[PDB]
Amino acid sequence: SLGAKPFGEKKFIEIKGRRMAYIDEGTGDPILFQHGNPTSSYLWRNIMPHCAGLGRLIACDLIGMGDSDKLDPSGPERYAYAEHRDYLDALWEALDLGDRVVLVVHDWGSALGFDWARRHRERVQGIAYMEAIAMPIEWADFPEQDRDLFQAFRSQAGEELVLQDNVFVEQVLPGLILRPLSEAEMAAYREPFLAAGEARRPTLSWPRQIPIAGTPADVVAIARDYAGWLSESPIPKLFINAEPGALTTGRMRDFCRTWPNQTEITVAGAFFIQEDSPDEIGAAIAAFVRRLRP
Ligand SMILES: [K+]
Repeated sequence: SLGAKPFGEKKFIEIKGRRMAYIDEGTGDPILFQHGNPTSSYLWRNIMPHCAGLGRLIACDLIGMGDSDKLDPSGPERYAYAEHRDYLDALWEALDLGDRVVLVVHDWGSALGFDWARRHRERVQGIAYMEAIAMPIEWADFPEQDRDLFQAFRSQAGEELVLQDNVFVEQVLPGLILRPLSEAEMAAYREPFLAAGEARRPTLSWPRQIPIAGTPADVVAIARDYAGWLSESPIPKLFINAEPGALTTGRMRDFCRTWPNQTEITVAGAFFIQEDSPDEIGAAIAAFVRRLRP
């Protein structure tokens, strides 16, 4: 069902000197749900109940996001992919996940999770993904009506748009969900970013990390490495496809459709599809996990 209540209360672990927040419920092998930009563990609140009793249900808040600590001092060089990965790799190590891990990933959670899966492939039981950053892309892969905004985030204008106007929380997120979010849901998504200034830097650094036309070179190389690995890996995969979808003209989807040992389902939504079809997504993930854990 829908609803504004979080799935569980947050726990905290200290990572490299900062507190990271996460949800961890139940017993068994883990099902790891990883949000992206500009969301948090809250994104999964109506999906995780569908997996009750299938294992340990975990949803981490990326550093600087959700209820996780900010990285102070912050500025133009803070919250790159590589820094997020350092914090997330250490958090997932500290959670004692075992070697039968199911990943459920979305948006930048998929770039972090795909890379983690490549480096820890001997421990990964299955991968469910949606709105994946599956490979390096080009500006032509964005619908024409979206290009100006993402070019602006990656220009000097992005600082005013995000640090001052908070447009990723206030405009992009609700604009890429067909259902209008409630005031309570918007308050949950706004909370980590209430303060003008560097509190909002994670939501600007993320669009400045999308691997587009070869830039940034380090994320492009990371995505090339996990794209090649995923295209030949025998790990079970669940590709959740959205209709009508958003922010893509289809080339990445056609690449994902070449990946091995994969089941594809289609659900209704634009980009943050968890807010339009949580029951469809949750039921699909639960069926996938039940097949992996008979
Ligand atoms: K619910």
